[PDB]
Amino acid sequence: GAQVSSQKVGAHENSSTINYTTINYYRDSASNAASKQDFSQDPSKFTEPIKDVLIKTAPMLN
Amino acid sequence: GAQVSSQKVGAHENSSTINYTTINYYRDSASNAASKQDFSQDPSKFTEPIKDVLIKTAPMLN
Amino acid sequence: GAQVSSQKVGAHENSSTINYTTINYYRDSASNAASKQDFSQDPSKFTEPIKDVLIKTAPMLN
Amino acid sequence: GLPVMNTPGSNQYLTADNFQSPCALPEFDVTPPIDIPGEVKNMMELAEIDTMIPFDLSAT
Amino acid sequence: GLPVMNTPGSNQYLTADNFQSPCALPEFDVTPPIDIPGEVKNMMELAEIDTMIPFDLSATKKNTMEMYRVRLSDKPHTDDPILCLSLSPASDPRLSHTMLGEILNYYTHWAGSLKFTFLFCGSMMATGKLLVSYAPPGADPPKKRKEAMLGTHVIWDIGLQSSCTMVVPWISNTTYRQTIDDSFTEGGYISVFYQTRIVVPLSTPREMDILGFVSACNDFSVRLLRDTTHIEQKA
Amino acid sequence: GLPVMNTPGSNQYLTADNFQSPCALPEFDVTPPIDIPGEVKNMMELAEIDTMIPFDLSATKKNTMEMYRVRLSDKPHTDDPILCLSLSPASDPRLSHTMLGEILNYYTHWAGSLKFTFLFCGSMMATGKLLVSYAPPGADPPKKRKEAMLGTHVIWDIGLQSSCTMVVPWISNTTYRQTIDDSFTEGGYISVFYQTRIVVPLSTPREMDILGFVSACNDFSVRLLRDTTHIEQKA
Amino acid sequence: AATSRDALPNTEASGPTHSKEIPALTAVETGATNPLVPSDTVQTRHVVQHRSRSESSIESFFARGACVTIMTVDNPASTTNKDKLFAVWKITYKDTVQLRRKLEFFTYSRFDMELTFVVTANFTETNNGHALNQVYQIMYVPPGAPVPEKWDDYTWQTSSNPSIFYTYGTAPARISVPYVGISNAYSHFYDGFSKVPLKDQSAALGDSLYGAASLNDFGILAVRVVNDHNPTKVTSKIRVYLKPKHIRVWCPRPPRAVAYYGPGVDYKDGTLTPLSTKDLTTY
Amino acid sequence: AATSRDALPNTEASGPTHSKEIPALTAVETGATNPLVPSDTVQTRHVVQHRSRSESSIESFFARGACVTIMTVDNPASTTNKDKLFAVWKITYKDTVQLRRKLEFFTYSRFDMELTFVVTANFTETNNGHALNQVYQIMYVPPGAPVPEKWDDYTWQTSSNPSIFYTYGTAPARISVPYVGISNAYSHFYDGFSKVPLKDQSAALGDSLYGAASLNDFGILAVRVVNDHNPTKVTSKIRVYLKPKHIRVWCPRPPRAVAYYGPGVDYKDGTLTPLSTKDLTTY
Amino acid sequence: EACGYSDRVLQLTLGNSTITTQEAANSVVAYGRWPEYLRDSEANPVDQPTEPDVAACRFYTLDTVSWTKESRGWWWKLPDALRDMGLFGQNMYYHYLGRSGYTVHVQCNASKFHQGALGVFAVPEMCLAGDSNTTTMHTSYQNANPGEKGGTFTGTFTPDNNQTSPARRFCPVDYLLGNGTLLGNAFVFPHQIINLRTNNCATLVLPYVNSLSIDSMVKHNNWGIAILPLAPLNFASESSPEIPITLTIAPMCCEFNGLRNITLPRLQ
Amino acid sequence: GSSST
Amino acid sequence: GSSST
Amino acid sequence: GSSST
Ligand SMILES: CCOC(=O)c1ccc(OCCCCC2CCN(c3ccc(C)nn3)CC2)cc1
Ligand SMILES: CCOC(=O)c1ccc(OCCCCC2CCN(c3ccc(C)nn3)CC2)cc1
Ligand SMILES: *C(=O)CCCCCCCCCCCCC
Ligand SMILES: *C(=O)CCCCCCCCCCCCC
Ligand SMILES: *C(=O)CCCCCCCCCCCCC
Repeated sequence: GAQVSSQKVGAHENSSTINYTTINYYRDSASNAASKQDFSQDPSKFTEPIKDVLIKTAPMLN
Repeated sequence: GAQVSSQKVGAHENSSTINYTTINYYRDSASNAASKQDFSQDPSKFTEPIKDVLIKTAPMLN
Repeated sequence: GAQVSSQKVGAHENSSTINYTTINYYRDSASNAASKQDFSQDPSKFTEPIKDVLIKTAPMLN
Repeated sequence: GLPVMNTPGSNQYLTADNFQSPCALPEFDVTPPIDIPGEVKNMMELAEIDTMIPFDLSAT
Repeated sequence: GLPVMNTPGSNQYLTADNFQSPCALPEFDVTPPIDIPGEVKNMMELAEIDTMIPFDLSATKKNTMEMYRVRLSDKPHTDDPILCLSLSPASDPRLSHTMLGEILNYYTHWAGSLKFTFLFCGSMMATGKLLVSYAPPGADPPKKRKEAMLGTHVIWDIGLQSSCTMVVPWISNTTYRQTIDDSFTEGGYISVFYQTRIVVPLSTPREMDILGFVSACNDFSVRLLRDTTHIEQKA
Repeated sequence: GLPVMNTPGSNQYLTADNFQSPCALPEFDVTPPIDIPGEVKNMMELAEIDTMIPFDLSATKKNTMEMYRVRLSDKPHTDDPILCLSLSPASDPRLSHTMLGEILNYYTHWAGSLKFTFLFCGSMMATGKLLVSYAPPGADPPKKRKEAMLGTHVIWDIGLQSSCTMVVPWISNTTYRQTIDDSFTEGGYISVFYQTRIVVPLSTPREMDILGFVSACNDFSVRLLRDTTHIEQKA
Repeated sequence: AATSRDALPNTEASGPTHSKEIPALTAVETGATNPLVPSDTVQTRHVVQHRSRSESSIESFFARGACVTIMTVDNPASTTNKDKLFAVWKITYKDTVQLRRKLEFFTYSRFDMELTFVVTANFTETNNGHALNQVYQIMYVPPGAPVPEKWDDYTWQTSSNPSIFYTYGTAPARISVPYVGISNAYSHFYDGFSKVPLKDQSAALGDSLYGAASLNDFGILAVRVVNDHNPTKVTSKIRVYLKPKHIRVWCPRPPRAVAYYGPGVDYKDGTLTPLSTKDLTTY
Repeated sequence: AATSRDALPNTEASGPTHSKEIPALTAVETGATNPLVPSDTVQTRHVVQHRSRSESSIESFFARGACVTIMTVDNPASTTNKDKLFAVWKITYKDTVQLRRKLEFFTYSRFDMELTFVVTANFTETNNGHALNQVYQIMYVPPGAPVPEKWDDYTWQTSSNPSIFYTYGTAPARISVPYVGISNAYSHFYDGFSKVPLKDQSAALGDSLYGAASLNDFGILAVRVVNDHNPTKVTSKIRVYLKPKHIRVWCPRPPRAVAYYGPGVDYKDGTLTPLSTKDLTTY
Repeated sequence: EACGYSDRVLQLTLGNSTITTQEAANSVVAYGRWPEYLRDSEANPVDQPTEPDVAACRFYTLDTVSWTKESRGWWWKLPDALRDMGLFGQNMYYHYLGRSGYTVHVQCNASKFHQGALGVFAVPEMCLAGDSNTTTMHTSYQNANPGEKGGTFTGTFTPDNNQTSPARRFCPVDYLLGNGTLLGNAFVFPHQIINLRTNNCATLVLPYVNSLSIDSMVKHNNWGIAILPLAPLNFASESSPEIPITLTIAPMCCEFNGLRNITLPRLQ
Repeated sequence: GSSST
Repeated sequence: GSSST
Repeated sequence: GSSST
């Protein structure tokens, strides 16, 4: 049941992907650590909530 | 996700490559130990920084 | 990278080879435990260092 | 049991650590999520929204 | 992290333990071995080498070169012993300090066969027959050739082959004997006798020495490592 | 949980250890490297660079620009030394502060071949032949050209190639020498002599300087990292 | 492909020479070091080399935890007129000399950082009272964040700052830090200023320290004893050990030859004569 | 292919003999030991041997941690007129007799070294004060490095020297060391000098100790209590245990028969009579 | 070459300028890296750079100095030495950011009867020591930046005792390379030696070196040129000889970011 | 066994 | 699983 | 993986 994932390697030694291993010891998900394998979304629902889609090169009002 | 590498064996017992095992427990590379699997380079950029490549048997000046 | 070897089993339970497992955690051989898987040699270099090989049934001097 | 050896860092509490820990309420029936409008995934999403500048911070 | 549970033995220091530990000098460039002559792999190799016995530990000969010399002479035949020795390789004073005896004093138990070799250091003109005996334990220790004759023995005839070897065969009740004087694990008696007598011509020395050596046979082993009483440090 | 048992070494802090530890700044966006010129991978790269020797540490020249200049002159031939130097790269005062000497003072053991290069800084009109010597240890240190002649040496003729290199070959009994003055691991003697003499014409300076440099050959290595005596902090 | 722990080159056997090839002669004016080996100037035998440069690799040279500072904190009686001492340390490798000198063999460096904390305590007064086991809070305060003014003020809540809670008597605390620089490498030397003095502007306004870049580079460590005042006063010290791991270095420099005098390259009168007397013709 | 734990040879059954073969007769003058087994001189039965030489293998003989030294350190009141005692020990197996004697069965040896540190402390005065838990620093100072002069001077920074920080009350400290010799094997005996007395040179100048090679072979261990002075004085001892692991040995020697007198083979008058009185014809 | 070519004879051409030499001792490329423009993968300011090319990447000759038996040494900082040099200087002061490499050509001829050897060193980040034993890191920007004129080394550290009106300048002691390290080791820096019996010149090609891809040229100097007499000047028998040292430097592959109004520094 | 990622 | 080296 | 013996 081991989970193996990639580390995003910052400062490299003078020493190819580096991995780390994770095993969950408990039945309840709440006991689990934070994965940090998170997603990003587009800001549109906040930055552009207008009914008619905007084209930046075009006049906002027309 | 286990990493297995060779030990350079110095003093041998009266007892074939010997190995050691490494597993990374953390997501951040900074948490990792030092591999010590390092490379060597040629000293030329310091010892011979001259534009025209030198031949040691030849006259340095000509 | 696990090493698996036989135990020479002395006193047996009322209970086939029994094994034990070894993993090296460190890069330096000096950190390693003692294998105890050692060899034996013939005492000749000390007990019989004579240039002409001896036959025990024959006269040592002739 | 298994021969172990304690390293530095043992028993410390780093507030930025990321470890598993025992659950105090086992088998709890969790309420499922519903699709609430306005979910945010990254603080920078908020920094991309135009906000008004207090330009004139004069004494009055 | 991983749920663990400490067992007894935790944090103790057993001096006979065998564990890995961190290296204080990482990446140190070790000097390679060279092929030195005389490598030893097992202490028993040394016990198989013949070493000379201090037979005569008499008050004036002990701790001198003389303790190694057993004096013989051209005297008339007697059935009395030249020498008498208890088979206690680690504890008898005459055997305990030989290379065999010394290795045996680092261990609690010994087992196997031993061999005693005698060297006649008299003139070439001297002749003689001797009886070398081994009596397993349990009866009266032999004080006369007639009783020694009845046990394990070699009749040695002196001649060009200068030396003679008597093997003391492993004859024990227990699988291993102890390295101390103990009646339960007693090994028996070694004794040497004149079979005929030493005969010299005229103009020849009527007295001579024999030297004795002991070593272990290939079936010999020792066990349970212990500290020796043969070295110490007051203060 | 899993039955475990603590071994010796538990909870200690070895400053030379190599273990993983929790990161205090998780998910930190690290700045990437750029290709900076001059990267070094091993301290021995620096020991292979020629550095100038403070040969003249005389009471009035030491700790001044003058300590680097070995004065020569057009005087008649003598068999006496221009300079004398002990091959103790980490401890001799003239070598110990050179880049080589400085790296050597961070280590306990050194091994390998060294090379000494001399630069003639006199006028073009000046000519001369010099003898640069290396005597392995064990005899009287050379005080006259006649003894220096008998060891490893180069006869340098001054001309358009301004500089000359003498290689001091690794000749040692031990596999590694120590970075301190110690007779057991002594390295020998470097000495420079006039083979003929420096000859100038008229209207030319009769006195000139030579400069000397030391660096390590590619077979050179150091081991057992240690703290240097060349820096300190009282209070 | 050359590993640090690979053996160095073998010595090849070399015979007599009567040639127009001149390895021994050269010209250092060029800027180059003559790449000679013994066989170029002497007759050599064949040696199979086994030595290695493994321990002089940049990792290996720095792979050791060095003391960079000693912090003092205490926990006094409630009744004393002096405040409970919490410690503040501005993070640097320059308060001690040993690691500083090793890093200064190079102009620039990149590394991940391992910090290990050794904590010791003792009784101060010839008293006979006692204290229960102390817990210490080591809080990292990055440049910008509220610095603590009191051992017990709101800043110690650490909602966003990293903190270690250390229990006295346990194994020394340890954490790792990534390469956190706002540059592509840490500058061990900065030949410049953080401000341009402008003609039009006041002399006092354009002034800044030579060699100093950000007035606060990395922030501070703030340390305190979390335990409330005991009747018996206890004083504690926190020794900080720094090890550079996963390190890279650029542009080599000569080592510091005279005593350090402050954060910069400055030297003090009276410390400038490192070398001993030795005569030119004396072995 | 003969393993240490393999069984020894079986005894073969042997019958009567009337032969020209003479195993019992020999000549030790040759330098050889007669390779006889019981069946050569007596009638034997067949025995299937099960015994082994496993515990007398060179590893097994030495596979035990021996005490090589006891170091004393202390932590006094601030007010005392005597300095705080830190300990310095020159590393060797020769300060105690037991392991020394076992190693001296052989002329030369190679091994990796395991060092285990047992630390104990106690109160010195019939006082009633107390001390908080002590942390100890064990610093290895290799030949060349600055030896500490004061319990708290700059050398204890250890930027390059290996140090162990030991917390009192925890499991005993332990480290491993490689084969660190500058020779291909450790010499237990050196029949020579480190200097040649030269005719031309002063008698005083060419003089050195018999049997001594490097005046400082392996450096020293320096130990201190990191905790600041407590009002109550505590004294502590550090016992060092050495175990040779991964060991090889060459050229066997007779064991030491008389008491050791110093680092060399010298013996003292009055200790030279090891053997007891026993008569030639007495069992 | 059998058809005449030699390591001693060189021709360098940059922009509308050409240097010839008949007595060179080859030339050095610092750290083996030739100057290059900033790559997109290492780029950081997003605006279109200004690259002056031939208008700035050409040979500028700074004021000639004089070598005598009293001379302890000379130093210059880059880009500072070139701050008033034609269109390079103008581009430097109109932009917040700039990077540049350099060809440094040191000129010193004499005669077959003269002696002396100049060590010419190119030091990355040449931080020099100040004149004060009471305060540290306190050398004023004006004093730290001499422009074309450069500065000199001293054989003696002599501390500024005027605590009320501090001189606030460097006090660079020659055998300590003006920074607390020993001069004999300065050879680990990119260098050449002008030994008068061998060569009239030194030529060093310097890459842009920094811990950043581009920086403030006005706040920060990247390279220091240090010239010191390793062997003192000498001639025939004259008690007071003199020979000139001329320094000519060319910016190479220079680019500038962050255009705005011109920086007018307080240089006095 | 090993779920890789 | 096991990345060997 | 498992080096057996
Ligand atoms: C001014 C001269 O010195 C330097 O240039 C220089 C360069 C790099 C050095 O590294 C310092 C980087 C500091 C980063 C800090 C970030 C996180 N830190 C933490 C984190 C959590 C805890 C509890 N304690 N400390 C402590 C270190 C130190 C000094
Ligand atoms: C003079 C007679 O004795 C010897 O010949 C002899 C030979 C070998 C022996 O081994 C000593 C080798 C010493 C090497 C040292 C290197 C590292 N050591 C360390 C390292 C780290 C720490 C914290 N403490 N000790 C301690 C041991 C000891 C003695
Ligand atoms: C998937 O996990 C299969 C492989 C398991 C490898 C060993 C796991 C280490 C011990 C975990 C014990 C269970 C935790 C309660
Ligand atoms: C790759 O790693 C697959 C095999 C995993 C073997 C068991 C690992 C031991 C337990 C590690 C737990 C994870 C650390 C957070
Ligand atoms: C070979 O070893 C592959 C299988 C590894 C099995 C799990 C090992 C247990 C954890 C060891 C961690 C590494 C020690 C630093």
